[PDB]
Amino acid sequence: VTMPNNDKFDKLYIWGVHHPGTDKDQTNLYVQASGRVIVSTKRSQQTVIPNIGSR
Amino acid sequence: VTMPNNDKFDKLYIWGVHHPGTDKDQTNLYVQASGRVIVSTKRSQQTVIPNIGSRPWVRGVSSIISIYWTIVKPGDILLINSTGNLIAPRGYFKIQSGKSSIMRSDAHID
Amino acid sequence: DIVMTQSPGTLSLSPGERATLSCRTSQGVSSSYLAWYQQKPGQAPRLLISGSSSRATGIPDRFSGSGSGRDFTLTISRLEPEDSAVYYCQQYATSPTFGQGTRVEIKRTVAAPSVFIFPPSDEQLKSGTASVVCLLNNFYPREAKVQWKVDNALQSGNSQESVTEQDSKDSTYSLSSTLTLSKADYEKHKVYACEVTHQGLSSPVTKSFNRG
Amino acid sequence: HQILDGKNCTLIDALLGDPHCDDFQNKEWDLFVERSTAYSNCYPYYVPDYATLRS
Ligand SMILES: *[C@@H]1O[C@H](CO)[C@@H](O[C@@H]2O[C@H](CO)[C@@H](O[C@H]3O[C@H](CO[C@H]4O[C@H](CO)[C@@H](O)[C@H](O)[C@@H]4O)[C@@H](O)[C@H](O[C@H]4O[C@H](CO)[C@@H](O)[C@H](O)[C@@H]4O[C@H]4O[C@H](CO)[C@@H](O)[C@H](O)[C@@H]4O)[C@@H]3O)[C@H](O)[C@H]2NC(C)=O)[C@H](O)[C@H]1NC(C)=O
Ligand SMILES: *[C@@H]1O[C@H](CO)[C@@H](O[C@@H]2O[C@H](CO)[C@@H](O[C@@H]3O[C@H](CO[C@H]4O[C@H](CO)[C@@H](O)[C@H](O)[C@@H]4O)[C@@H](O)[C@H](O[C@H]4O[C@H](CO)[C@@H](O)[C@H](O)[C@@H]4O)[C@@H]3O)[C@H](O)[C@H]2NC(C)=O)[C@H](O)[C@H]1NC(C)=O
Ligand SMILES: *[C@@H]1O[C@H](CO)[C@@H](O[C@@H]2O[C@H](CO)[C@@H](O[C@@H]3O[C@H](CO)[C@@H](O)[C@H](O[C@H]4O[C@H](CO)[C@@H](O)[C@H](O)[C@@H]4O)[C@@H]3O)[C@H](O)[C@H]2NC(C)=O)[C@H](O)[C@H]1NC(C)=O
Repeated sequence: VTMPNNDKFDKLYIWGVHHPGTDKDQTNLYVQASGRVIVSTKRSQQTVIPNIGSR
Repeated sequence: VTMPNNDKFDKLYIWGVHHPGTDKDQTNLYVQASGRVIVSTKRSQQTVIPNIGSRPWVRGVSSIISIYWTIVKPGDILLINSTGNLIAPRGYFKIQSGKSSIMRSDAHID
Repeated sequence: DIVMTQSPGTLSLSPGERATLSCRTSQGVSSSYLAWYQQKPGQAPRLLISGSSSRATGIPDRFSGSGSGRDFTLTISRLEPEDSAVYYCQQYATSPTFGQGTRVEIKRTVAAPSVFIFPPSDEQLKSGTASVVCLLNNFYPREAKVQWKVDNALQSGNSQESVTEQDSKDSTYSLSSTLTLSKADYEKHKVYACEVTHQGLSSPVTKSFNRG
Repeated sequence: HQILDGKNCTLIDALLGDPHCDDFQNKEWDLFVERSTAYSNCYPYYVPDYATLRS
């Protein structure tokens, strides 16, 4: 998904990544196994790998 | 494993993660293939993925250990989930702050 | 703070015509967070449109919503005399803000005022006040001139008035003019007249009463 | 100067949208005041670069 900034000001996007306690929790909420989150702009780059484990 | 801080002071846990030179080295020491180390508290979060590959030769070894530290507050709990490659802590350093420092010098102490 | 600017301020169209209303926003607003309202004089706002083009329950299909970013539109395909109201846009992407409003007038075949005049009651006169009333009834357009004459002498600075809003069924207006004199001043004179000038009048109309 | 009493919310809880901080949605301040009494009451989270974000 993209979200273009066509306003006269800077936008601040707050987001996150969920890390499950177990592997069962992973697949129940997100069928697919631990995968990646990539949030990119023309200045930045933010890759996050989810790490499953008991917290 | 957890280790709860029920003392009146902060605990300093020094630990690390071992990164093998080869994949054979990985499975010999830790059956399982490269997996994760997760060291968590109620304030912090520390995930480490082991990365296997040939390192600089140091005294017989072409591998390396990454060193990490954690502070556990009173009422907080050290919690370690590890699937392998963990260089575990044996306990904690009592950590404080004060008229204490460090200096680099070759001056003779007299 | 998202500012909503509506265009035009006032819109006047006859029945059967299409009305187009515009809304300009200070920030880009997602089209899924914008609404349109109708407010008929004295009523609460009626939700017409939500989600920019989604029609609310109980709204006629002649009401159409459009737009994106900062440019939004309300279209009324087939005007009725019932559509005489103020229209508002609202954004709800942040804490709700609304426009200044667009006043829509429905046009009507020029109608002359049915003119009436009323003297002060004896009951009122007993208080020391003598208010005199003139009614211009069911006319179009709203523009109308009312002149008060006391013994054929134009008064001024004593005559207050108000006008009802356009009727939602027959699109006409009505006007109440009140000449307020004192009892004592009322009793110095005997002829009281109300002169009305209007578009539906080929010449001015005068109503009056005598005494005293 | 316009004071905003953070009360039982931290600036980051107010940001993220912790349920007991709904009163802070879309608010402004010349000075935001954090109280020691403040707490969190939502999903467990970690803000790497917390201090930077708060600032
Ligand atoms: C990825 O890429 C790098 C670079 O190409 C490569 O790194 C190389 O790794 C190998 C093995 O891991 C290592 O091999 C020798 O390491 C010792 C150092 O050799 C150096 O010696 C000098 C320092 O003293 C130095 O100036 C030189 O320039 C030279 O580099 C060397 O002593 C070793 O030899 C002993 O060990 C082997 C077994 O491993 C025996 O077969 C030898 O006979 C010898 O053992 C003898 O001596 C010991 C005591 O020293 C004794 O206990 C024993 O019983 C016997 O008597 C190694 O031959 C290279 O040095 C290293 N190169 C660099 C530049 O770092 C990686 O291996 C690559 N990865 C893969 C998978 O290929
Ligand atoms: C910010 O956070 C603080 C701390 O969490 C809140 O302070 C507490 O708020 C709760 C909810 O309003 C209060 O609960 C009320 O407690 C009264 C006393 O009961 C206990 O109170 C304290 C706290 O548990 C104990 O230490 C004490 O020993 C008592 O056992 C009750 O009388 C209240 O009962 C009724 O209150 C109203 C009706 O009046 C309704 O909510 C209910 O009908 C309820 O039955 C209630 O249980 C609590 O007392 C507060 N703490 C203290 C120390 O007073 C703040 O409210 C919160 N928000 C701010 C500050 O804006
Ligand atoms: C974090 O800590 C928890 C503490 O319990 C730890 O949970 C353990 O996870 C392992 C890994 O999933 C569980 O072991 C599994 O149990 C059964 C039989 O042992 C099987 O489902 C698994 O075997 C797989 O192995 C095959 C070889 O590849 C696979 O191909 C196949 O899919 C099999 O399913 C596996 O052995 C273990 O049961 C739990 N422990 C408890 C008490 O439930 C968790 O692993 C830790 N996180 C880490 C290490 O990253």
